[PDB]
Amino acid sequence: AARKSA
Amino acid sequence: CTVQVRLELGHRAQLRKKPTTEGFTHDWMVFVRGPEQCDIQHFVEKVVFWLHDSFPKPRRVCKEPPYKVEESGYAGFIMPIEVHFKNKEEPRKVCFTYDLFLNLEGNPPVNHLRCEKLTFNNPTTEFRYKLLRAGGVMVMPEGAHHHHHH
Repeated sequence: AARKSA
Repeated sequence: CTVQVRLELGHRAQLRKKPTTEGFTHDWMVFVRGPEQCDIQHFVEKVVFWLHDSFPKPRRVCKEPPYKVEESGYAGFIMPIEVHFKNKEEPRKVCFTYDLFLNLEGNPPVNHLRCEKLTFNNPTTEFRYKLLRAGGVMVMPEGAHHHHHH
């Protein structure tokens, strides 16, 4: 899956 | 003097059949709790869940159980989690980094759990009282004496 980062 | 106590970190995730109006594909819930029959409210003052920048008001605080956040989204992320103690000395808190991951289509919903053990060296009598009320154990060295002659 896609992720989010800071 | 040493006090050892344990915490649980976990989250659940579920793939929606039809996404939300914002395009979110998953509903998820992240929590902090104690082991079976351990109310961490005795020694935990609050838990701060640091959601991703894309959520409104991403600094989510729980001052009393359940210590959890329920949200919807489209992607997983690393979530810093702060557990604050009912403690007037250091350590005032403990920081974890939690991987809030989501499941792929075809895999069952997520039900992930983590167990963390905290160790405190010589906590104040008031704080150690709270830990021992939530499943902790206190360990104190003593003078040893040998059982045999030499």
